[PDB]
Amino acid sequence: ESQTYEVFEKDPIKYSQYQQAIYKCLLDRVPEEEKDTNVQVLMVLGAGRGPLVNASLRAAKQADRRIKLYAVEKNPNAVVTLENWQFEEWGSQVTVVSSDMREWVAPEKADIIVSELLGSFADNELSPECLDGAQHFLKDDGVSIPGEYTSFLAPISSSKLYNEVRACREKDRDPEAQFEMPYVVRLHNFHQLSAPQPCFTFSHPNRDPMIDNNRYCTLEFPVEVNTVLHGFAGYFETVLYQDITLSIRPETHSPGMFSWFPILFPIKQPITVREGQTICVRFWRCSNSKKVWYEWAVTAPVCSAIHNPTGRSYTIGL
Amino acid sequence: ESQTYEVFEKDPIKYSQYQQAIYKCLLDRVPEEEKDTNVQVLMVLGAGRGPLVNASLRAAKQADRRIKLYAVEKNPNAVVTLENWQFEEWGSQVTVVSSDMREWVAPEKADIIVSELLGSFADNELSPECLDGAQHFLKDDGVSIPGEYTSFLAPISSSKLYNEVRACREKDRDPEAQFEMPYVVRLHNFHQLSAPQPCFTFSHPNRDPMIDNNRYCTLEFPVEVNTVLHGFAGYFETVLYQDITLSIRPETHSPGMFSWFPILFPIKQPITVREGQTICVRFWRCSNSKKVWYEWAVTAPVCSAIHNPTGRSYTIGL
Amino acid sequence: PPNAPACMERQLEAARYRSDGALLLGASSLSGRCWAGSLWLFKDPCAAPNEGFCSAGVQTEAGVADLTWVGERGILVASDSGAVELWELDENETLIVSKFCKYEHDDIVSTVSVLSSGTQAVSGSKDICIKVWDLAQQVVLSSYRAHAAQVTCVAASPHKDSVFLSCSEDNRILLWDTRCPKPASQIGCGYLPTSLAWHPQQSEVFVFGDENGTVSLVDTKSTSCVLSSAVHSQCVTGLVFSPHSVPFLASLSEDCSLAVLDSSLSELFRSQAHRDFVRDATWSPLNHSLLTTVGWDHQVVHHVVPT
Amino acid sequence: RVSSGRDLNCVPEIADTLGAVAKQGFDFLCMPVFHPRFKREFIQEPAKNRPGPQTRSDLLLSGRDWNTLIVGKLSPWIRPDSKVEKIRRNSEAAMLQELNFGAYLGLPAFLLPLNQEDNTNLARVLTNHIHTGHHSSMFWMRVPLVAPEDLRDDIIENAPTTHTEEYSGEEKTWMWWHNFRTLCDYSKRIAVALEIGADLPSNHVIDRWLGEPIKAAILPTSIFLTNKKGFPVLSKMHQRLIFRLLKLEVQFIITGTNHHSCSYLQYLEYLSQNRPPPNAYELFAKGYEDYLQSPLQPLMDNL
Ligand SMILES: Cc1ncnc2c1ccn2[C@@H]1C[C@H](Oc2cc(C(F)F)c(F)c3c2CNCC3)[C@@H](O)[C@H]1O
Ligand SMILES: Cc1ncnc2c1ccn2[C@@H]1C[C@H](Oc2cc(C(F)F)c(F)c3c2CNCC3)[C@@H](O)[C@H]1O
Repeated sequence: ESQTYEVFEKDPIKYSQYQQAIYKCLLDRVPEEEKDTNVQVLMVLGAGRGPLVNASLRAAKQADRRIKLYAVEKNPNAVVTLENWQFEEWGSQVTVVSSDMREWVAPEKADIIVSELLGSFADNELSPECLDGAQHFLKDDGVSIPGEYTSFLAPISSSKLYNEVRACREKDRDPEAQFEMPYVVRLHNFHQLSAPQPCFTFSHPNRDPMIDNNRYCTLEFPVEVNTVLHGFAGYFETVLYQDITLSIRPETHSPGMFSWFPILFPIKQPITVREGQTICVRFWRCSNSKKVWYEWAVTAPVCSAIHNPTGRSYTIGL
Repeated sequence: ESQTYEVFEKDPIKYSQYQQAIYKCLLDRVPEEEKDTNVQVLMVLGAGRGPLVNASLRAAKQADRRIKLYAVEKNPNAVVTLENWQFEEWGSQVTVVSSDMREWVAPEKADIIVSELLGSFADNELSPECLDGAQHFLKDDGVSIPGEYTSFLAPISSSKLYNEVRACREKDRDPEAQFEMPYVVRLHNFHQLSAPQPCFTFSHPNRDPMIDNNRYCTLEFPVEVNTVLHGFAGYFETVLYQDITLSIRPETHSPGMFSWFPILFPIKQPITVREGQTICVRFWRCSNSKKVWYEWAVTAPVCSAIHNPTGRSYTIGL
Repeated sequence: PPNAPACMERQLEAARYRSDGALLLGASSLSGRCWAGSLWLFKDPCAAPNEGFCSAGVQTEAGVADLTWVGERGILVASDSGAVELWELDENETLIVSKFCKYEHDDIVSTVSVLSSGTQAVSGSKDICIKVWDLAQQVVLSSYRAHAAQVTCVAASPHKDSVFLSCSEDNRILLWDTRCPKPASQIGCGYLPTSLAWHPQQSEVFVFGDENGTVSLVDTKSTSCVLSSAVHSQCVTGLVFSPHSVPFLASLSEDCSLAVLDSSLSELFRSQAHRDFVRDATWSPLNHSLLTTVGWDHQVVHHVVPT
Repeated sequence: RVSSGRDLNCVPEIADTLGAVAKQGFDFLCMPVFHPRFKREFIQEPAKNRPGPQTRSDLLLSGRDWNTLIVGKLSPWIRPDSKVEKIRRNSEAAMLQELNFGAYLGLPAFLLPLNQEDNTNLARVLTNHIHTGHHSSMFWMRVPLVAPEDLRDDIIENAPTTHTEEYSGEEKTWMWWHNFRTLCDYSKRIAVALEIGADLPSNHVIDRWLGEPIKAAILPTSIFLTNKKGFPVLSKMHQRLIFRLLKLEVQFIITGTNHHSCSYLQYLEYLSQNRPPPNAYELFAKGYEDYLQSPLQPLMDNL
């Protein structure tokens, strides 16, 4: 919606971070002697109402280099805001493309593809798939911003959020489906039982054939206290360009960043954990031609049922 | 399943009909003087355990012409039966392809594409979509068998099948979903209130750009008796080649044919129809990139709700 | 084309050159209606696998999972039926006749190795047991359930008749010696051991290949400082040393390749001629730089190793 | 009188094999649906593109025979829980392939092994196949009373077999099963094929399988003692366990090669014939076993 994009726009830290990632890449790609010989093909993928397009222009001014911007967006309602901006302000500089980044046949290859297709659990908005289908129009030496991203997971206790999920039962569906789907939540009255550990990582471009975005990860979380496990908070980290990064992992949280809140992956039945015990969890990233989903299970101290088997409760559409 | 294919194989009438459709096409494509100069590229699309492949060979012997057979099947369990047959009996003649007919990059174009992708309501197994994606490998003058197919609809009364559908309520879903999905049924204790009328028709090849397989049809059915309408029986007719045809429309039913039984499209609330009244029904064929479905409504003598809006109760997967 | 079969099953399991230069072939049909096996002798190694250009052939009642020469006339076969088989060439070497078919294992006999003397042999099965056989007496001398899973490889000592190496899916590499009351010992040193090769000169050094494509050099003495190389991408199905006084190590794999390595495990040869899994390697007794590999693709590829 | 089945891992000709198995007196055959040794590749070229058929044809038997006499067996090289990523990916594709092939034939049951502590990914792939399509096939977990690692010959010089009682330790195979069904959400389609080894464990270990869905018992030929006349028999301890299983009405499965001059089956029939007669209660309840009924309310309702 228009207001969802307005909310994402009002996050200075994230855009001042994207600005710098483009700035440092512009310097690394075009030397001061080549300042006017080479104009860099910049392609914003999933442009929305164009906050990255503006950041790309702000990065081109401070890096004092020439850029050729393209603003690819599939949401045609957003595309109206872009085309009004292109006419009233941007001009010939920005070529607005109203397409799906995996269907667009581009005129020439890109020097830099810049995208914000990341959710609270990094690859949970299908950024791996989107940029894979866009990878064919990136120069055999082009830069993707972000270059890498990693999802993190930490075991939690909150009898208050476990109840909040129980209350999510709806009619005409599985009476237990509310426990087999992630939720975005600003976790507050809860307890983190072990330090966050990395779960899934994706790097762009992915030059490897049989690339495969499916995953299976086993995590072992040491617990020092006696407790009751109800779920797993998920966070993410991303490498925009070199040292420029964004994070929602609490121990490396980018100060003042608003666009993301933690995810929560609940479990049907709460699990007793004694002091000194290890909580072992298994996560999977699954997919078919049409849908991507997560499946997960606790294997220690005791087993749980496999949650969301075959995306039966929750899938993310392709 | 293996037994589903065994059941479809034990239908002589349908295969003796397909035999003749190939026979008459072989004669029309290769003149007696060209008998050995030209070998015809025959491509079975959706071959199963190969009953059409055998029919194509029987048609080549009686037409006394040369053929180059290909047996395209996506079901790899069926593909095992095909590859065992190819080794033990068919030989070099038949090139078994274990692919989806819309993904297969063919060596050369086909002279004739032969397929059985038809259900009880003709286009309800997605034959339009399948042969559209296969149309690029048909010669700019090739023949598709079947060349055409048409779905038929007739209003019915059966308080016995209306109850049978009511009994189909399942837990964890819409309490009324059983009324928003077709069923294959050998209709018996029922009453046909008006003669079958054509609904949707598809022809192959479809040389027209912006081809569009979506449909919207309005039917007006004259009723001579007082009654209670519960649903709509659906049947089909198909033109294999020229005068060779198959039908499940009761007034033109191909004698002794077993492979198809009528479909039934129910309505939530039964409708009173007085003698002389007209039952008006509206049918739609809908689709997105991933699913195809039907939506439908009665508009006379009284309106019903639109059944299956957005495939919410039943869609057919692409 | 003698009094034997007219077709040889697509899956070529084993290639073994005897002293003169004649080639032994083991084959099984791992698909199709029949799942049986065959034994072939090619006095002309260049004529293989052509069924009409062979010296002798025979039909086994079940697939050939492994084989070894029992001298110059006999052939020892690891069968899927659970049988250990001994087939001996006739007086003219135009027939291959069954001597013994002993059903003593409770699952597929996966590996076979003839002991230094040649009067005894060791079989390793999926039934987890290892058995010591008396080829002449036609019996099992000892039955050993020392493993906790399927036995992948059994390799008799080059020179000691009481010593052999076994490896298994239970992650163990067992050094055996029938002269002890507890005959087996675990070689210390990760990934599951898949192939075993005794060094032909140092009767205390051997190599092992693992399911992760890595090949490793091991000395029984100080079982530390192990030398290893990532030779293959997929599992290592076999390791065979060249007849040279300073041998070359040939390694076959599921990645469909062959590589010939030196004493420091570095790569000197690489062959992608194979389109399916490489199942065996046999260096020519006559031309030591000429090595043969048979695959699952029915190829019998002859390689000239750049020495 | 006993529902018995032959377990094989070698079937060169399916019709000959079945004919001999039935001649022997078995009611069903457990056999591989693909060649146990035919390892397949699903990710890398050129073994990915291996041509020719992948197994024998479904046409080789009537649908009625696939439906009633053949029990499928998962291929022993399929390891969804391997520590090697490529082997898990390849094993996932191969397990779904093998399971979907048995569903295509309408086999009444398919066998899968539980022989390690970690079977997480195997369970996820089974759960996934259960939620895929329309099949209704029974899944049998081949789980041993005693793990192969705890019945091994004490012949490893530097790794000896402990003689100390590990109470919970000796019942490790039950936790392999318990974890697998907790992962698979207690599916009614997942049952136990309990494998009985050479020497029986502690009674407590056997009592862990009480109340569990045992659909079959696997008796290897190697656990049979020889009598004075030379035919196979079982120890009084082993016999006692058979009598428990007969009340549970399990399907007896004979695995392994022959070791005596069928007699293995005939002994079970003899034991089944010698069992005590059913008393008045046992005869009246014959059919009502573990069948949940509503408690009568003769005050509220009229009987
Ligand atoms: C296949 C394909 N082809 C073309 N575009 C595609 C896709 C798939 C998605 N999208 C676009 C991406 C874009 O996502 C955002 C835009 C803004 C900005 F506009 F504010 C954001 F802040 C944030 C996001 C999403 N993560 C949180 C922050 C949204 O507009 C989608 O329509
Ligand atoms: C995109 C794509 N690519 C390749 N093949 C594809 C598809 C989609 C479907 N299919 C095949 C078609 C085939 O359908 C039949 C086969 C036989 C014969 F085998 F008996 C039949 F009698 C009948 C049917 C279906 N209508 C009733 C009669 C089935 O095997 C599917 O897997």
